[PDB]
Amino acid sequence: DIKSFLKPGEKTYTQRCRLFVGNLPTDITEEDFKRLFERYGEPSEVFINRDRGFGFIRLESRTLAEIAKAELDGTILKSRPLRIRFATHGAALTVKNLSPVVSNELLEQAFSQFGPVEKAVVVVDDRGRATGKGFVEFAAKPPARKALERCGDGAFLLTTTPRPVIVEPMEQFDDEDGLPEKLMQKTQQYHKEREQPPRFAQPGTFEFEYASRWKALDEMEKQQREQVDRNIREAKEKLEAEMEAARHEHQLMLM
Amino acid sequence: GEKTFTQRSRLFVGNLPPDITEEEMRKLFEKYGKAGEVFIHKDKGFGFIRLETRTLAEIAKVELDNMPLRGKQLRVRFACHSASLTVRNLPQYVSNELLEEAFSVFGQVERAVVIVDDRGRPSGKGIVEFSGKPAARKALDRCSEGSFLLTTFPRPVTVEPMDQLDDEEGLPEKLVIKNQQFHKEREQPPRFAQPGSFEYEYAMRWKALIEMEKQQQDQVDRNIKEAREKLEMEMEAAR
Repeated sequence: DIKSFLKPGEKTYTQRCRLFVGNLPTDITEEDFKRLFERYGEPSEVFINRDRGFGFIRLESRTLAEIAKAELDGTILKSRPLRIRFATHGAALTVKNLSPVVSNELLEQAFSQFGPVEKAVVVVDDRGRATGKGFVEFAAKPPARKALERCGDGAFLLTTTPRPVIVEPMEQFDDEDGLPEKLMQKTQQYHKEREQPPRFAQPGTFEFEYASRWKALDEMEKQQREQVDRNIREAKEKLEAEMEAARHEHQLMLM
Repeated sequence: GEKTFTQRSRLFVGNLPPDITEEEMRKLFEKYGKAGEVFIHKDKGFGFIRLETRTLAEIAKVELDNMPLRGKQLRVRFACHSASLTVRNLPQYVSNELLEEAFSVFGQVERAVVIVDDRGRPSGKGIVEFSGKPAARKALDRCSEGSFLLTTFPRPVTVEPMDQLDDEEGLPEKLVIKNQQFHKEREQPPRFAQPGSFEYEYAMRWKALIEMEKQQQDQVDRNIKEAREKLEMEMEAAR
């Protein structure tokens, strides 16, 4: 028997345990595919597209999936290196405008009204203070869509203070494979752009004069965005004062 | 085999007893094969240890996290890559290798990646991971003081320290500051504000302010895009 490596409170066989496996031999059988991952315990999902040379496998815990990926990624099968990556999460949402009293557990509890939640996290900075952002990953897409639609139409509240949660699909980006040089076409535009090597703009040159103008443009964008942040703080301060006055008004109307 | 003792097998060990030693740290991780560099931040209550492989670090982390040690409950996590930088305003034709080559002038680059969106299109952002903090500090100082150009196009890149956010452990209930304001805030459960109520009005006005921020930021995007397209024209005509 193999260890599960489940972490405290971790749900089993979640989408975070799902691995994409590419560049498989066309001779790949479902039994041989299972065999490759046998050391990582029982899988709950096993899919293989023999002709397309790819498959999916779901392991019990995030740790077993990290181990399987670390150990098997790049392994040579019938002269080809295997490509193993975590499967893109199909039901992940980003949450914004969270109160600092919202914990991972409260966010999970709140979002479970929409359907089963695999995980919910309140994001904290290096100091361990709430950023106001978080994420919610559902077991399936219909609950994620329900949470997206309902939180967009209505005002979903997690606390006494009617601070509404902002819900958006989680942005997915690859910071793993990126843009390899070998897959970049050596066109004339590539050549014109790659002609000059990485360098610091030389004082007294046309490059330096223009790079200083680009620095100026970056500085104008920073100023303008900070000016919007300022307008928003003034408006938020105004809204808070108006609502405290409106709270007193609402309460004083009642017998 | 893969390169061993990389930053991918480096663990953070927090809430250490004040009398912890480098040999005690090694003894704690002895079951998890050979250990490389051990570094303890004195009187801070935290330290680092490099294990040989990612498998060994994954196992040690799950098995040793929350372990009681002399009254303390240890916290074992994958260490945040300290010597990592975010690079913004990347020009076209920047490959991961060119990014590595570019930043290799400041010191030893462990890895560099050009971030691609969910459809493989470059985001204009990249990550540069150095082996040590002095090399990352050099890149930060030099790229702010000078104009660092990765390609022919004279638009310098912006290099910032990587924002280190704990999106793994986040804010557990046990760590939230408990006080009267906290209990007051938790008296109303998660719910949708009901149309007609004071809370619905307040929350809808709060959404309108969020929508105003969004509109104003989209206006700055449009102004800057226009400013950039004008500068590109002036630069091409002055060549």
